[PDB]
Order: sequence, then C-alpha cells, then structure tokens
Amino acid sequence: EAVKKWVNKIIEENIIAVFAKTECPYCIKAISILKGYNLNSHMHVENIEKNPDMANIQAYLKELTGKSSVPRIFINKDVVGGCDDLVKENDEGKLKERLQKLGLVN
Repeated sequence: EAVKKWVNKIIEENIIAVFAKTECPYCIKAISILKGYNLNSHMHVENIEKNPDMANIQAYLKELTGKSSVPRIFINKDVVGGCDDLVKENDEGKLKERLQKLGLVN
C-alpha cells in the first residue's frame, strides 16, 4: 500500500517522472535527453536504489510498465518505458508530439 502510494504520487505530481538508480548510464542518458527539451521544470528524478524499498518499487514499476529495470519513464502518467523506448520515440517524432500536446514544447 504505502510503496504504491508513494510511487503513484511521484508519477502524479510530476508530468515527467523518471525512476533511476545510482551510476546508471542509461538513466543519465534518458534524463539528459529529456532535459534537452527544457523539461527540467516539470521533471522529477527519483533514485530508487537509495531507498529501503527498492525491490518493492521495482516490482510495482514492473506491474505498471512490464519491466523492473531502471530507468523507468512516465510522461503525464503514460508509460514511455526505458531509455531505449525514449530514443525510439525521440527519433521517430513521437516524443516531440507528446510534449507539444502538453504545452511543453512549441
């Protein structure tokens, strides 16, 4: 209960929600790509490794998204997925489209 509620609040309060771990190159890459769209003001990055309930958080992220790995990325509560999913969306125009619909990029 408590873990799910805590994860949900992060995804709800923040248009761009990224779950990450320490020293995680694909986390860093994904976050960098998102900040490249000037999304900082609407991003939250949570380091779930620095948390006593890492496994519970990962299990819930898998229930929500299909994978327990980080990074795990949500945009307005919709699942993007991991960094590779973000790269695909970015390269194919889908990321920009998501962001335009949210008023985050012109």
